[PDB]
Amino acid sequence: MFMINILSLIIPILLAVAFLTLVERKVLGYMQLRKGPNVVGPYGLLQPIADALKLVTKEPLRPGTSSISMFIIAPILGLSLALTMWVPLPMPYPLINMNLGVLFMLAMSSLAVYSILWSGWASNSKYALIGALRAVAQTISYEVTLAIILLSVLLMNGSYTLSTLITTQEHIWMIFTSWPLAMMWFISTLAETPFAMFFMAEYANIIMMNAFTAILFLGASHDPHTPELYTINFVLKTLALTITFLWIRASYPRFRYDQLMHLLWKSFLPLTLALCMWHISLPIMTASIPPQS
Amino acid sequence: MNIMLTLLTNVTLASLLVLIAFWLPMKFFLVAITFLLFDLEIALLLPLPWASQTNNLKTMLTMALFLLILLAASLAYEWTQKGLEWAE
Amino acid sequence: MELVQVLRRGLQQVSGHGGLRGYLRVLFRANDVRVGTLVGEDKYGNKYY
Amino acid sequence: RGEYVVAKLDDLVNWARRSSLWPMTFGLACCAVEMMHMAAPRYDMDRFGVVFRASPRQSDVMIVAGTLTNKMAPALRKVYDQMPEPRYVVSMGSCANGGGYYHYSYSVVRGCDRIVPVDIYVPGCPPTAEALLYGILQLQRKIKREKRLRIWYRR
Amino acid sequence: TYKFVNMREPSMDMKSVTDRAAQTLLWTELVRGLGMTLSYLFREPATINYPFEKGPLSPRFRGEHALRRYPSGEERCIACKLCEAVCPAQAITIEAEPRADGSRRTTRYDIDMTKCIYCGFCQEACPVDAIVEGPNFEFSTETHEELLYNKEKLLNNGDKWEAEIAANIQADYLYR
Amino acid sequence: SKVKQDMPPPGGYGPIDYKRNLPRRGLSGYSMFAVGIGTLLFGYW
Ligand SMILES: CCCCCCCCCCCCCCCCCC(=O)OC[C@H](COP(=O)([O-])OCC[N+](C)(C)C)OC(=O)CCCCCCCCCCCCCCCCC
Ligand code: SF4
Ligand code: SF4
Ligand code: SF4
Repeated sequence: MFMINILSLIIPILLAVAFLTLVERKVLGYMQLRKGPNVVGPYGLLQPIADALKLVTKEPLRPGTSSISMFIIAPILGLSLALTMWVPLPMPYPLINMNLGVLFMLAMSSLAVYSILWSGWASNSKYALIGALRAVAQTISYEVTLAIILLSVLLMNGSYTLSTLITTQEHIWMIFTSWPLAMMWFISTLAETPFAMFFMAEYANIIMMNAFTAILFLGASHDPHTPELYTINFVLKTLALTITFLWIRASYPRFRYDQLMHLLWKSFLPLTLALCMWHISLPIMTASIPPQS
Repeated sequence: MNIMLTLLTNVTLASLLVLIAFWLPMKFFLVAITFLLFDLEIALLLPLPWASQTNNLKTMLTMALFLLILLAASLAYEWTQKGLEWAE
Repeated sequence: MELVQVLRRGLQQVSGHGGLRGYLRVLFRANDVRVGTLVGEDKYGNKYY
Repeated sequence: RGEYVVAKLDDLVNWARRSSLWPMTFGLACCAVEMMHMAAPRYDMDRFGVVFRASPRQSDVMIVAGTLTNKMAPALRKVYDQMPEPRYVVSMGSCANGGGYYHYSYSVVRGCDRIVPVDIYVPGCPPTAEALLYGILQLQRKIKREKRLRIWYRR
Repeated sequence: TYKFVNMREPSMDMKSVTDRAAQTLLWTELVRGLGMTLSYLFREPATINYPFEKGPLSPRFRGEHALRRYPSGEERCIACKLCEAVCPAQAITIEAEPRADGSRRTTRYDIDMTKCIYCGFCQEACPVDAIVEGPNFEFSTETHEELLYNKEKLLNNGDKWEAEIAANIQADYLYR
Repeated sequence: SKVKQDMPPPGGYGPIDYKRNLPRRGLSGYSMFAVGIGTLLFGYW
């Protein structure tokens, strides 16, 4: 029945990808004195169905100067990635308990840059070429802060096994030991994230990033007998983070590129190095090095 | 057996969705190199969580610190000599 | 206790639109559910609040 | 009966097409800033759900609002070409409808009709917010009464 | 009388620089931005339900035009042609004729609704209050020909919109 | 009848604020830093 478990994950995540959009528009709506989708079905419950089947009935126009092969495989990778990093999440018990789950999460999430890079190239337009160039450099700039934060975070965890994160936190949320890193981590997650697909690809990244941040910094207690306790806690924590993720979507003017690079390489990277230096010696400092096994 | 099975079904649903979708109806290169050089430095300091459980931990602390000091020096140099500042 | 009164005042709100069918009617026909005092009736069925 | 099925599939498809438009707005004149006043909280043109900008390719209805001069004449027609089907345009305001206050001017095409075909004619100078939102509702009902799948089966 | 908008200098005492360093290192003015919109989130919306209720208007509202008539039912227009002369977009085209009875009223009255600008000069120009703009604004169409009005359509609207026109002009003839 | 037009009340009107009412809220700069280490030191312990 293991295959059934995959569909018991991919589809609801796909629906979860579908259904937080109404949350977004109504949160973004009610924020600006507005109402959000509330006329199509009760409180816009059927609004996601109101757009999806319309989109699939819309003809997918293709640019004349577009390489079809790349134009159709770039979304293939984009969706394939966006629904793959959901598999090793230590949600109650992960589908895959890869001993190197954190590395697998990073390598495969850093692969998303290919989709946007190919989309700009395959589209073959002046707008698409720069937009791909801007998006990728913004993205490829920000794994170095991503990797260091996660690396330095995991010194006090014990290994890259994502299931071990629960044991590490247990007593207190792990933010209380690395809250300078949490703001370091959370901000970096904002910027790293056919056309019908591209909704799904980046969007699962939005929730999973917050799901990834949820387990990493704000853990829960996984009772061996009853697993529903971790389920509710995990969902509630990743909902609060995502609401915050859209809380800041309509609360700041968007970053400009020169500051976007300046913010990292001159005010985020050097501080990330110091915290990593702080969190590499502190387990040694207090003889609190964790067990890998 | 299990791993590629999960990968296979993941792309397959990605395949069926897109298939029905299109059948039913100097500065930029500069930092990109610096990121490359930085990223390779990242891989060097990745095995640290296991390295924290060695018996020669005294020589680990100096060595592991040495990378971060030296990696920061590359950033510090790159910053000072124009460079890392967004070129035009 | 204000949550009780607020949750309370949503219930005769349901009774205000007749029964359950009436409330489902107004919600699915207008997406507004708040009831108001009757003011008058035209010769069309255009009932007013 | 196949006729009943094609009717139900017709109803299912356009119910989305009458509830999920995306307006590519052409900000030209006082009718254009008046649109953004409709998207303001007082009227909430996003509650039905159509996004205020919607981008070129991510758009269904192109609201032609403002005076349409020959300066913009080829730019809009090339844009209308790039708008994917099903595409509709709602000529807003007297200037875009027939020319309005500049009908006899030397540098304006008399009416947006002469450039592109229009589904809904909302009048006003400028039309009041709901007076165009009603026009959007009129376009909404215009989508309800189409026989796309029905005509195909009939053929 | 002039007021500077940016001449404040930051004091270099330890307290102020601590405020500045605390401001940027751990963001506070940005968090204040979060707090403001959060209060906005827990506030009532100002979004009305159309067409279940619409924004308020005024008795002076100018909208869809409509000729009127006397209590006898006799038309008010006398083809004095004032409205055509003042019509700034020349949307008024009228032709008079010696009507058989002898009252000699207009034969043609075409309002080019897509040329009009709803300026309200037509109603104030008329000396007998014949042409007025009704408070209607939901009279859109799918055809250009529908917008081009004529005497028959204008008379029909006056027969249709009569309660509002009589009442609005009753609340306004002292004002103008 | 006497002249009646849109006129202000005889006391004119109530005062209307116009200056900047930006609120002075928040604890001291050292206070944020002091708790920040306080939670941290609790964290590693
Ligand atoms: C014993 C203690 C050991 C550890 C001590 C650690 C040092 C003491 C604490 C240092 C400060 C706190 C940690 C670092 C924070 C970032 C530092 C930094 O560069 O700041 C200035 C930076 C840059 O500010 P700047 O660009 O104006 O100025 C930087 C300095 N110059 C001018 C020289 C470049 O601030 C930002 O980047 C602003 C925010 C950008 C993102 C926009 C969204 C913000 C959303 C905020 C609300 C949500 C927060 C969620 C948090 C996580 C929740 C799970
Ligand atoms: S119809 Fe009137 S309001 Fe609209 S663009 Fe023309 S002049 Fe401006
Ligand atoms: S409101 Fe219209 S019909 Fe009347 S004078 Fe002005 S342009 Fe002419
Ligand atoms: S509508 Fe009034 S102003 Fe115009 S021709 Fe008739 S009487 Fe004269």
